[PDB]
Amino acid sequence: MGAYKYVSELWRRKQSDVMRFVQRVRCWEYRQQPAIVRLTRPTRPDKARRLGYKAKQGYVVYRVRVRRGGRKRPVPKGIVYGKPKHQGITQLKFQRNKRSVAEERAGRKLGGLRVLNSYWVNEDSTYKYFEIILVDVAHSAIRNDPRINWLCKPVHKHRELRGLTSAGKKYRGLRGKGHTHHKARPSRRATWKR
Amino acid sequence: MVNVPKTKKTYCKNKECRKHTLHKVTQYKKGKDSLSAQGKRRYDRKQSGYGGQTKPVFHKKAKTTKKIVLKLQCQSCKHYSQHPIKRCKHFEIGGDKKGKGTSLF
Amino acid sequence: GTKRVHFVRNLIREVAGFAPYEKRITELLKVGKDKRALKVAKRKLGTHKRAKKKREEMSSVLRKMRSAGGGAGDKKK
Amino acid sequence: MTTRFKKNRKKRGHVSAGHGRIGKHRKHPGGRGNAGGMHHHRILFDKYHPGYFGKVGMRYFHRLSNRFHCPAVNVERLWSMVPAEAGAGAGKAPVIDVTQFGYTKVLGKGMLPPERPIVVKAKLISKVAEKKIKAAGGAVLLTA
Amino acid sequence: MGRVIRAQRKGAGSVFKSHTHHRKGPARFRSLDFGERNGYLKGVVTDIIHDPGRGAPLAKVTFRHPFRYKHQKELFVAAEGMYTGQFVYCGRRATLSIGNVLPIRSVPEGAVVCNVEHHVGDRGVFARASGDYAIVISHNPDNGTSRIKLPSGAKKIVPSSCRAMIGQVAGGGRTEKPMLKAGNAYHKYRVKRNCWPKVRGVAMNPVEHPHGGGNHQHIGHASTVRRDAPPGQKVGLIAARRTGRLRGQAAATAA
RNA sequence: AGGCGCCGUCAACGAGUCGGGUUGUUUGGGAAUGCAGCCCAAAUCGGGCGGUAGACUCCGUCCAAGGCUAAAUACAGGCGAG
RNA sequence: AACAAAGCAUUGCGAUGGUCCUCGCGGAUGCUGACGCAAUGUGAUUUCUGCCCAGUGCUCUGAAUGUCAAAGUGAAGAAAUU
RNA sequence: CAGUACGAAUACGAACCGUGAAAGCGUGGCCUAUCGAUCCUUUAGACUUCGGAGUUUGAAGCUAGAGGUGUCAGAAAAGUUA
Repeated sequence: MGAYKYVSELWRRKQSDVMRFVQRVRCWEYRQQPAIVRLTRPTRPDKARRLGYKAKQGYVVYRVRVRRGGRKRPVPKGIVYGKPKHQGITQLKFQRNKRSVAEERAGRKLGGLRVLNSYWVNEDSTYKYFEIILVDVAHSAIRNDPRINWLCKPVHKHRELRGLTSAGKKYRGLRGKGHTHHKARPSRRATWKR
Repeated sequence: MVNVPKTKKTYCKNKECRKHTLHKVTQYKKGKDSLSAQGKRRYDRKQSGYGGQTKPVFHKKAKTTKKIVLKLQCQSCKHYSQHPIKRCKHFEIGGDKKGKGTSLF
Repeated sequence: GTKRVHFVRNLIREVAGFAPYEKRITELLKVGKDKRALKVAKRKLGTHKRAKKKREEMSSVLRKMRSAGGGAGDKKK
Repeated sequence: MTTRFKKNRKKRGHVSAGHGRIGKHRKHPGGRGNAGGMHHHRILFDKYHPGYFGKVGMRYFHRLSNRFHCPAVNVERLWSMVPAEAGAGAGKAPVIDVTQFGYTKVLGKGMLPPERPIVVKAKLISKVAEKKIKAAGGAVLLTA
Repeated sequence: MGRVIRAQRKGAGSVFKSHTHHRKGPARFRSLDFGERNGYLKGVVTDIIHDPGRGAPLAKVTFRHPFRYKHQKELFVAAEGMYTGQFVYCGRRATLSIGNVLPIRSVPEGAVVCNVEHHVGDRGVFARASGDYAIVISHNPDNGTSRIKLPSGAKKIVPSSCRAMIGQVAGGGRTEKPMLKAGNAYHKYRVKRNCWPKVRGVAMNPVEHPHGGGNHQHIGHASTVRRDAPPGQKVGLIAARRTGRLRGQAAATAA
């Protein structure tokens, strides 16, 4: 279909044509703006329009800024204390992805709202940038819309945190189905190790 | 150390002759590589940088003492054999020649 | 006359056709980026070399937005 | 002596293969392979048990040969045939019958001892180079 | 391995710090509005007050000029010869008199200066401590560079826009005379950032230092220790160029 | 509006994704589990999978980078009872 | 008789100091500046402090020759592997 | 080693040669017997095998010999504590 295809086609090509110029220029902004930024426009309406975007009250879009690299593990210079299969500080990298951390940060600050989904809005050389959709549960317009009232249900509070986001399903291995998928579905704690 | 001719006559093991013919002697090493082996189990199993059981490369090691260390390669068929245990060191070869007898000079 | 010799939009179209034919075949030997060097390298190396270097930059792409949108349009009729 | 870890003996079944000795089957590699995937099963029964249960097998029709002497498709006499890839007839101990056995594989000294007038029959899947040429026809049975 | 060697204790902590509250105030050189041939910054020294944070004196200067923002004040670094009732001039057409501050460009070559900037408007870095001074060797009308020799003898290339004060710092010769009470050393330590008294490394038992241990006291290993060495290891003569008394010079130093 | 039959035909099909390397973690998962991190990087009748990698017709299956969704399972038990 | 001490030596440090704490921000350096700060040796005075750079440590210059990783790069080559 | 492995011997047969007149002798050193598993790697020979077909590449493997273990029936490996 429509106009939404072109910007989607652009954003493939982060490095090329108009998109490397315009988004490297918006990083002059992105470095300046905080690790909470609420904005009133999605940067990608295409991938808003395909992760759940309707303009309608209770909807916010927000940019989150997350550091690049792994994780560094306490205590350095009072170090463990244990045998070296378990010594690791920068060597280990989190097995949550940088996208999920952004989901957590966002849902903590906007505590009355619940993360729907999220997307990628670039990286420079130490920050990785995401824009995240959080959707009010508590207001009538979300409730009287049957495309987005499934979020309202009390079971769905703090869903980013319990890994029920799309990002949270993907790092949990739930992308496949079949062969393989056998240690991920229904849960990484699932059999209790019986 | 040893005179061993590089060029000898011997029986074949192999099933295309299964009789006696001329054979060529050579000392052998290569190693592998392209990685499917122990080398892989190590690459993966590093696992905190641990070479671990990739060392039995040491003790500081040393006692010296072998067996014959050969492959004798046919110069008339390409089928050709390695030999069984008895006790050498060290080993000389070159193209032989000879421990020549006899000397007046 | 020159460039190339010769023709113009059909020649852009041959080159534009040769480029997925070069690209799908790199994709069917993985990566992309080293095979895009190898698939080009294991070959004569002139017209393809310049054409490959621009696709490994930045690139085309307003024109790419123009051609893909027409092909998408004309495979959506 | 005891703490059952000084006279006991020892704790876990080791010192047993390495350096003390007896027991398990011990010191392993050795073949390993094929995986859990392209694997078993071929169901196999010797022709003497179909000869047990010829006379009492009165769900299998007798035909050209006398009433004891039955055509019987062995695929529909073998328990756990349906989860097996194929049903094979093995050749041990006599046949004293004038049978006609249908199989998905048969031994060469599996036809030969019941040569005693027989028709030994391949099912279509015995080949197994037979034409599932998109088409139609033959099938494998299904049951618990 | 060991209990932590004192050199990590620098680290952070109330014991390693100076009494920073006690220090008298910031003595930054007033970034001139503009002009300054006499008196859009005119000062009178009214007082000369000791600085505990460096042990040499400041001169209390007022400084009274207007605008809004206007900024004025306060206790500028003393030079030798500054007295109550002397005029201080701070800027580009200040008189070349001891105690006045102006950019190096305005200073005549061969004049001893103190409180010299690294970078323009940082207000003044080099030549600070008691009786020290930089010497401005070269300028020329140097659009590009003013060459100054710091008290160690290193020749530093600085932007001519860097301001300095004419004269050498007050309190010279402080170093000459011996403390001659342990107690004099003690109070002098209390004021500054330092854990004193210091026990020798050799004196301790092994856990406390690389030097420690051994029936008789002695450094078990060679004293001079690695640039590569980590903190805790790096003690003694760190990466020493030479040792023992003979055959060197002062630092020479190229550009 | 929905269904069936006939008629052509087809678009809501989701990009730093698929994919490769560098370094790790984890897994029964082995060249072949799943995930993290740095670098690179497609196509759009085209693509993805089938337990190492590369031609074909295909064969056989399936359309990711989106979502929701009742019931059945658990509860070394707040709360009621045997 | 041990430690400290004042006194005597080497060494690192040109500032966003080197050095200590810290993932980091930052801090401690220092709101100080080589007559200063750290790191160390020895230990009032008085007379003095010889010879050794082979080993070990450390440091210097290396625009040139044997060794010296990865990547990008070249060769065989469908890859990759050498 | 009285039943326990590698080793070693004491003989054969099968294949295959020599010398020798040949009968025979010749299964390493006058005799009394003179050393190394296990993964891996190495090669040898032929053959087996890696999950739609089809085709190259390697892999996996049987059987046998050589590369470390003298802590010699098989650990990857320095001291002090007053």
